[PDB]
Amino acid sequence: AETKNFTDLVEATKWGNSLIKSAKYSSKDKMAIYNYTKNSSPINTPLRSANGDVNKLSENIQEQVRQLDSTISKSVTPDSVYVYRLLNLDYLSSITGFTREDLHMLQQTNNGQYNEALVSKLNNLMNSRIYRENGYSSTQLVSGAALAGRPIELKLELPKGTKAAYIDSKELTAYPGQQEVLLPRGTEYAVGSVKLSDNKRKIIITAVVFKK
Ligand SMILES: NC(=O)c1ccc[n+]([C@@H]2O[C@H](COP(=O)([O-])OP(=O)(O)OC[C@H]3O[C@@H](n4cnc5c(N)ncnc54)[C@H](O)[C@@H]3O)[C@@H](O)[C@H]2O)c1
Repeated sequence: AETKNFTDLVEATKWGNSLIKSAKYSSKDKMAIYNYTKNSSPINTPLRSANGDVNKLSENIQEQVRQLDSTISKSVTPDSVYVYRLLNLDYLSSITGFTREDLHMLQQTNNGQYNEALVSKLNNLMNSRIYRENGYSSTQLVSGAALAGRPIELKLELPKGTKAAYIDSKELTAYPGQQEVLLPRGTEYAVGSVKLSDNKRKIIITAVVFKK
């Protein structure tokens, strides 16, 4: 079978539920997922501040991280699939070579459309490079199901069998309807390209995730 790319919410929900069923979540699993979706800053900020080094975190946070790591690893993708991580322009401050001025100019769109030259520069700066998200990665099975107004769309191809938690169920998330797929902390992805969306109103960063 070929890679999945969902545009229909019903099909996505059906596919996601299969992961939820295979997960066999306990009350402890449900609590970890829910609390993260509702208040994740206490966990991901310190993780980002010390790379993926859980050993530099306070005891309460290390326990919650080990717990959530364990919950997410309880299910894997049954098919190769694309998930979308919508991001703001601040994300680009982490890219080497893109100057403070490039961003300044980048925010100056032409009726919403982004500068093609600066996007090409991003492509040049990011292509074939492996990036790593130190916090957990909150994504959506269907692009636009959440925060659809954001500038950047990180299109991530997930290999079949990689750890991932589909959590769009009323008991798992404080924000139902975002078709959220939560990826392991430390997710690594090799950027294939950086281009303007079809309508040039978003910057699409396409990458392939390394099976986790
Ligand atoms: N972002 C999504 O696509 C998405 C999909 C699922 C659900 N929702 C919900 O949104 C809430 C928060 O999600 P979020 O995506 O804003 O969280 P986040 O942790 O990604 O927020 C960090 C913010 O800083 C920027 N950023 C992200 N990673 C960065 C990095 N490595 N370096 C520098 N800047 C970086 C982004 O522009 C982002 O707005 C959660 O409750 C989640 O369940 C979001």
